[PDB]
Amino acid sequence: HETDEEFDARWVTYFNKPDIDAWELRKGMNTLVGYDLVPEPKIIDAALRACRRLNDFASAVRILEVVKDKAGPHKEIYPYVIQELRPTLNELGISTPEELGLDKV
Amino acid sequence: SVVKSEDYALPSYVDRRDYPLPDVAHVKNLSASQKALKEKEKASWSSL
Amino acid sequence: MAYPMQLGFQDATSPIMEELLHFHDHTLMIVFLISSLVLYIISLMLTTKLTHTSTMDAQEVETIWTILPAIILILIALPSLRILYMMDEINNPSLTVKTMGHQWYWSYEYTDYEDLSFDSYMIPTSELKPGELRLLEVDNRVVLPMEMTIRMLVSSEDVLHSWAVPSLGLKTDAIPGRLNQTTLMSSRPGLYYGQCSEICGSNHSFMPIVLELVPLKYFEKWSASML
Amino acid sequence: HQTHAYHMVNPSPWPLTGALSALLMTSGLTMWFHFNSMTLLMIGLTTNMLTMYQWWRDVIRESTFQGHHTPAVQKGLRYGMILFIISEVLFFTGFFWAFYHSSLAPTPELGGCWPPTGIHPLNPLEVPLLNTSVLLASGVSITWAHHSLMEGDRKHMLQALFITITLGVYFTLLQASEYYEAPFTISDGVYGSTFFVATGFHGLHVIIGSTFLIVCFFRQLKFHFTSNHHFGFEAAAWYWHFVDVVWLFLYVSIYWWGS
Amino acid sequence: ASGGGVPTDEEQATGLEREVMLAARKGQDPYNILAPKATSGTKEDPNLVPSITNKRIVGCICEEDNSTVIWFWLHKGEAQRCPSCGTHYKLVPH
Amino acid sequence: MFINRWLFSTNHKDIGTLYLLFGAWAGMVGTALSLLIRAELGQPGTLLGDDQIYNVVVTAHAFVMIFFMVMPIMIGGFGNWLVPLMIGAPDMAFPRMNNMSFWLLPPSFLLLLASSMVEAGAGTGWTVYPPLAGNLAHAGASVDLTIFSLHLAGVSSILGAINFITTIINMKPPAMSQYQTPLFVWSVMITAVLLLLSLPVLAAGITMLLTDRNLNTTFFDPAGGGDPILYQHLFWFFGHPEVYILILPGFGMISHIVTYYSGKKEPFGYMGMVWAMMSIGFLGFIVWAHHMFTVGMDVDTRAYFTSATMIIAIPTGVKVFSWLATLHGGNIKWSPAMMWALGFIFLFTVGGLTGIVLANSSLDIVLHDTYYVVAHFHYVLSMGAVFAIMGGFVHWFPLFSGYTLNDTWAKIHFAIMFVGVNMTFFPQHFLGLSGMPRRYSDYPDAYTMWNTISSMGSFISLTAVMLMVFIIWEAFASKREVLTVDLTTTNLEWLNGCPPPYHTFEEPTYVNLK
Amino acid sequence: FENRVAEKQKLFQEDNGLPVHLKGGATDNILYRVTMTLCLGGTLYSLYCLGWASFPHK
Amino acid sequence: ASAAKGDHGGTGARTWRFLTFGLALPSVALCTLNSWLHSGHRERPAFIPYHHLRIRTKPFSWGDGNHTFFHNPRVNPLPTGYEK
Ligand SMILES: CCCCCCCCCCCCCCCCCC(=O)OCC(COC(=O)CCCCCCCCCCCCCCCCC)OC(=O)CCCCCCCCCCCCCCCCC
Ligand code: HEA
Ligand SMILES: CCCCC/C=C\C/C=C\C/C=C\C/C=C\CCCC(=O)O[C@H](COC(=O)CCCCCCCCCCCCCCCCC)COP(=O)(O)OCCN
Ligand SMILES: CCCCCC/C=C\CCCCCCCCCC(=O)O[C@H](COC(=O)CCCCCCCCCCCCCCC)COP(=O)(O)OC[C@@H](O)CO
Ligand SMILES: CCCCCC/C=C\CCCCCCCCCC(=O)O[C@H](COC(=O)CCCCCCCCCCCCCCC)COP(=O)(O)OC[C@@H](O)CO
Ligand SMILES: C[C@H](CCC(=O)O)[C@H]1CC[C@H]2[C@@H]3[C@H](O)C[C@@H]4C[C@H](O)CC[C@]4(C)[C@H]3C[C@H](O)[C@]12C
Ligand SMILES: C[C@H](CCC(=O)O)[C@H]1CC[C@H]2[C@@H]3[C@H](O)C[C@@H]4C[C@H](O)CC[C@]4(C)[C@H]3C[C@H](O)[C@]12C
Ligand SMILES: C[C@H](CCC(=O)O)[C@H]1CC[C@H]2[C@@H]3[C@H](O)C[C@@H]4C[C@H](O)CC[C@]4(C)[C@H]3C[C@H](O)[C@]12C
Ligand code: CUA
Ligand SMILES: [Cu+2]
Ligand SMILES: [Mg+2]
Ligand code: NA
Ligand code: NA
Ligand SMILES: [Zn+2]
Repeated sequence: HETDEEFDARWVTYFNKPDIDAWELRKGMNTLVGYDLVPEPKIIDAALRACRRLNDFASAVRILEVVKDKAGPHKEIYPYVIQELRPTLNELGISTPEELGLDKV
Repeated sequence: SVVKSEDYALPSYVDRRDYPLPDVAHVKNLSASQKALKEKEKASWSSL
Repeated sequence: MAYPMQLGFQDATSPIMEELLHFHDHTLMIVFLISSLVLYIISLMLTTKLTHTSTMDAQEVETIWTILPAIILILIALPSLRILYMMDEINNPSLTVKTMGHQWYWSYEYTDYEDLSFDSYMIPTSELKPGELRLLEVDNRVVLPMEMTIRMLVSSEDVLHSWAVPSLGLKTDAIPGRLNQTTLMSSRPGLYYGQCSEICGSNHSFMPIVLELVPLKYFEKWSASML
Repeated sequence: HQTHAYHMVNPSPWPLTGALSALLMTSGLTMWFHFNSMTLLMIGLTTNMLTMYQWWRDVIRESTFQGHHTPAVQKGLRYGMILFIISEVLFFTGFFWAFYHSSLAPTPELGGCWPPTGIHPLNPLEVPLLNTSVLLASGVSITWAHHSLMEGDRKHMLQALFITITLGVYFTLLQASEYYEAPFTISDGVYGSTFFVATGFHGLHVIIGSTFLIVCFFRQLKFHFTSNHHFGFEAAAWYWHFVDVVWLFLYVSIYWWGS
Repeated sequence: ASGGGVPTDEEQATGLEREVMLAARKGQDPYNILAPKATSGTKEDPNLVPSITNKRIVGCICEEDNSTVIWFWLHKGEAQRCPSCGTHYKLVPH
Repeated sequence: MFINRWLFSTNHKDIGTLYLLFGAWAGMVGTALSLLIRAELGQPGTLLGDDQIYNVVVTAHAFVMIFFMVMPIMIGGFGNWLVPLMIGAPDMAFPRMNNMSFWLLPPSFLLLLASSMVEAGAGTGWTVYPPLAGNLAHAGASVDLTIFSLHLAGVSSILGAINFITTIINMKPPAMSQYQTPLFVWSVMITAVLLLLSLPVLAAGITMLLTDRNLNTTFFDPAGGGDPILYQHLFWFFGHPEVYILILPGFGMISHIVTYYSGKKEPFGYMGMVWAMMSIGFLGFIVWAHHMFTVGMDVDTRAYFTSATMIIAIPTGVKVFSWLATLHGGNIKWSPAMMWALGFIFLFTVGGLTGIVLANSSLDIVLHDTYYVVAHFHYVLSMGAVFAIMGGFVHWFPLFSGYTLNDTWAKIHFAIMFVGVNMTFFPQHFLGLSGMPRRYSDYPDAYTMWNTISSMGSFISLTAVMLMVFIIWEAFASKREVLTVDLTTTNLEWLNGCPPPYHTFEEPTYVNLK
Repeated sequence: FENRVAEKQKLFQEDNGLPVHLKGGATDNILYRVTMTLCLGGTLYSLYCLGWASFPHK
Repeated sequence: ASAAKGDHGGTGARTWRFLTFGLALPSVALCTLNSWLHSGHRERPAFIPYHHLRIRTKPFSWGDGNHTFFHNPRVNPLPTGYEK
């Protein structure tokens, strides 16, 4: 309804709430993946740091999986997003699903 | 672990690519080593 | 008559039947197109892993998919109704023929001038002459003059029947106590077949109609000889 | 224990005995029409009356005696009765359609005219007009009964309901006499067919409606109704007005316009 | 002659009909005839959901005129949130 | 306890189970009758050597499939199980009258059996037109037993309609408006209104036929000034609403299935779906004489009925496109119920479009009383109703029973049926265009090829029906008990577990107004 | 007449587990058995009549 | 469209009883007069065996099969004419 930038900024603000709770983390990601888009890196960054404040490593990995899933057949999107997130992944010690072997069937 | 018919009114686990963060953990009961692992998770994940 | 493996209508014998063929072609093209478009859209919806499951606003698209079907219906209705009122338009017949349905045969009355009437029964399969058509031939055909507008009046002396000749585009129910009118004009000589078209009991399948279209002078002499 | 206001009904045999009574009445009519025998039909009529008696008895037990008819339950019964009446209206509509079809387009067999050649209709200004005044009057008196009940007046409710019932009986006796005296019969072509089947089903509904009013009369005598809670009475009155309105359409269509 | 003789509901209603009548006079709704009015639904001011047991189904019409109702069991204990709009509900048993 | 529970029931789930059992049994009878039709027609010549029996088989085929299989399954079975659960109600409004709607059906079916056993049967067509159905051309009890079978089925459904309308209007949570109730509930309410208004007219017409046959009335007999065509009007004034009654609950189940296996919380365009069902219901009362275009009707009346009939495509198209829009963006789960629903959308669309062909009265002169009509309605009615029923049955079997089907077997079953019904009915278009009449026990030789294929098709569907019974047996034989069901936040009927307890919603749901 | 509804309310609310169609007492049971006997007996008789009518003697 | 009467203020039992005795029952009494006054048998017409009347396609399931259910020998002829 608003501009892309305004949408992304609402979502960044949502995940950046310092005392965001577990229910709000899940509600956010489960609502976000309903939209026709792959979330911008800046949104995913804010969600991963929410995971960190909630001491939830597993949900951070899961969020990276759902970015890949939302891209569908556009195989170029997920590697781009991981690229943009590598400073955050390194800072927070978040391994990707591929690094964990969780992309094997 | 073990899901019971008599649990139908409680929040449940599901694996659905459109519901990435389910309402409960897959495993709720933790062994001693699994408890220690959840404590370690409170420190830097680079050390996991 | 129909021929083996036929897919569509019998070839037109009358100008109205020719109208119906072109109108059916028009309508079936629309039918094919809509069916194919739905099948295709179904497959398009079902062939992507991309998702969008949040609420979708409907009012904009519902305009398209009410207005476009309404336009299509009007494109069918206009030629449909034109043919309907053509078929109805006055034509001044030269001849009136009655047919009465019965269990299980047709009788025919040609009483414009003389008292001519006779019964018309299916030829039993065991008595077909070689080359004749099973369940379609009759003993006494409905001889009629070709290239002339004929009024057929249809009734019944027992249960409902229905007098049909597909290649002339004709089907008029035969109702006791009622005299239904239809008109008939064959562009060609020949033999044109139909079958009883309202269930009338145990030999409904076995009371066919055979029109024999010939030049007027042959029809006149035939008529005289049938008195 | 429930915390909604609706009625969970005890398991009951009457649906089954009612369904079987329907089997016995219909197979009984078949036996009567084709095998010259009334036996099955009499059993079916008997089991049908027993079913209706015990079923509606139980509804009174559930409501007056056990208290299950909360306002939500009563509201459902109001809808149910209105819908039942609508279905009966459409049943009569089929017979009016038959009557107008045949009378607006009289066929040659009739003489091409309506009334048919050889049919001498009743004079609509004699007993038919009297029957009209009787049912209209009964619609006034049942309205008096209804207001007396709402105002808590036992004696005048009973008096008005008795007058209403007496008028229903008067109509029925008059109609029976008219049937006997009529010079035409049900076998007198489509005139007799439409006349007797349509007025005949109407007369059956008058008898049904009168029976229902009589049930209400005896329940009133037994103090079942309160000044605010009396849906059986309301339902009987709605049904009674339906019977009155169907009569007015019959009178105008078949007796007057069709004469 | 305006006489009497017809029982009133006060006199003669019985059973559940009488329970509903008596509770209505007290402004109470133990048999759920009325729609409850929402609170603001915050964690501080949750919708209070009466129950005679330790769980009850909530339907949440998240926004006025939504045709989709969101259904879930509400259990005794800490307030729970509608999975669609987040508004809070707390069970008040027994 | 057994008799109390199953003969004296006042429970909407148990009565729904009774209806599903009754409808499944009737479906076997109806299928066997359909195989006899197609065996008679599977090669030229005569198989039964008795066309009165042929006509009896055809007639009973239709009555069984319509009145004893589709309506009991859709309305009595899915309606009773699902409608109270979908609105959080504790049962139906009239739980004891509901049981009589059920128990009138075995006697109704018994009367129809009786009709076929006495004399030479009612070989009339399911339309039962006079004078063929009158007391000279069908002397004896068969047609009267048929009339009485319809009377009992009619009372059954009228009282059921009263029950459903009352339940749906009166027993929702107080906060839930009609525009907060699920589409399947809407579809049942609208079907019930159609039943309420249409069946009394049929009852009137068949009662007039009964009195013409037995009391010397002449409603339909020209000798008394009557008219066979009046019966046709009364019959089809019911019979067109009836075909919408047969599909509307199907539309409702399709909406739920498509929504569910698309992973959606709601169907696309809910108010448009309500509008479309109401519009279809209303227009369904003003089109009946398109069953009568060859009876001798004035041209202006033909023009009106042509036009009014075509308009029904507009709301129907909104439903078809909204189902497509529900799939759009879905997380598609390729469950067997989804396959049934997708097959429904396509085959219903084909049959609806041949119905638009037939609505053109000029073309209907040549197509009326031919196999083109038979092909139209076995797409839109026979496949439409059967595919929605199978979709609903596969989808909700775990709710009703507590057990899961084998999904692989269920997908095999779908595949076999889809091939079978298309092989059976698609060639009947060619037979109709080329002039083969319906209600025939044999055909001119030219028509052999397509009748042969059609009959071979009918045996493939027979194999599917046999496999269906084995699949239900295997589920109850293996006893895989349901654990979790997704999307319960938008499918309230699942939220009390599988199967739900005998009493549900003893404490009603909490829904506030805000 | 006197209003004896309270008495009937006591009777039909007695905590005796009886279903409402039997809760009036022994007479209910008699009328129930008569009805059900007529229905089941009549239904058997109708099946006999179908059997008879299913075969030629017309 | 409300007749020439005219008496509300809060409708009630008293007004509907007034209507019952002051209008409804007097009307019945008047129509009862008018009827049982135009009564007395009329001249039954010549019998003509019209084929659209006295229909018999199947015997009636009572009596001798040839008498309608409320047959009145004075005014209802059989297909062969009036009875003795
Ligand atoms: C539609 C349901 C599924 C169908 C399943 C079977 C598929 C059938 C085709 C699947 C393709 C569908 C159309 C096939 C028409 C083939 C013949 C024709 O052109 O017929 C035209 C007329 C006759 O007109 C004429 O006078 C011209 C005759 C020309 C003769 C030339 C020689 C042709 C050789 C013989 C052909 C053998 C026929 C096959 C015999 C078929 C036996 C089963 O017939 C007719 O009207 C038939 C009336 C059918 C109306 C229902 C519409 C269904 C639409 C389905 C579209 C979805 C996309 C397809 C994609 C569909 C895939 C799902
Ligand atoms: C499920 C049952 C069902 C349904 C829903 C329908 C739906 C329709 N039917 Fe059919 N019909 C029958 C069951 C049904 N019918 C039966 C049993 C008979 C014969 C009875 C007998 O004689 O025994 C019959 C007979 C029958 C006749 C009489 C034919 C004859 O006997 O000569 C006609 C004539 O107009 C007709 C027309 C239609 C039309 C226009 C619809 C419409 O409602 C269809 C609307 C649907 C669509 C059009 C497809 C989806 C729409 C879009 C994708 C939008 C875009 C489309 C366009 C612009 C056209 N039907
Ligand atoms: C005070 C007015 C009378 C009240 C009612 C009297 C009896 C009617 C019974 C109810 C049935 C109503 C309609 C039945 C059809 C015919 C009855 C019409 C009314 C009537 O009573 O008609 C009489 C003939 O009755 C006859 O044939 C035969 C009468 C007996 C046979 C009844 C046949 C049963 C028909 C079954 C109906 C099925 C209904 C199904 C509804 C299902 C709805 C979902 C007329 O007598 P007549 O000697 O011809 O002429 C008078 C000459 N002096
Ligand atoms: C061959 C002959 C066969 C046919 C013979 C038919 C004979 C006659 C049947 C006459 C109908 C009698 C109906 C009596 C119903 C009594 C039960 C009753 O009236 O029950 C009431 C509920 O209404 C309710 O169910 C309302 C239920 C009413 C339904 C009745 C509608 C009439 C149906 C008749 C059948 C139609 C046949 C049509 C044929 C074409 C009880 O609630 P209340 O009154 O509020 O009381 C409670 C207060 O006391 C608390 O203070
Ligand atoms: C050819 C001859 C064929 C003969 C066929 C005969 C067929 C059937 C035999 C009928 C046996 C009837 C037995 C009595 C049925 C009474 C039903 C009734 O009265 O049903 C009521 C609901 O219907 C309501 O109100 C409103 C509805 C009342 C309907 C009463 C019964 C009508 C039966 C005939 C209807 C025909 C329709 C005619 C128009 C086409 C009460 O519902 P329950 O669930 O019981 O209780 C609910 C509790 O809360 C009550 O305390
Ligand atoms: C007004 C009503 C309800 C809206 C609501 O309160 O939510 C809506 C629901 C369905 C709508 C209709 C359907 O979408 C179908 C038609 C679509 C056309 O674009 C306008 C007319 C059209 C006939 C619509 C008129 C109107 O907007 C309707 C009738
Ligand atoms: C079909 C029915 C007559 C049934 C009968 O013969 O009993 C008649 C009665 C009223 C008719 C309608 C009314 O005459 C009004 C319209 C007149 C128009 O010329 C045709 C459509 C039109 C809408 C008619 C269609 C049809 O002929 C109707 C509905
Ligand atoms: C006995 C009873 C008194 C009230 C009560 O029981 O306390 C009275 C009051 C109203 C009376 C009825 C009404 O006056 C109406 C009827 C009048 C008739 O003249 C006698 C019977 C009739 C049906 C009366 C019978 C009986 O005397 C009733 C029923
Ligand atoms: Cu004659 Cu069919
Ligand atoms: Cu139709
Ligand atoms: Mg026909
Ligand atoms: Na009142
Ligand atoms: Na054959
Ligand atoms: Zn919410």
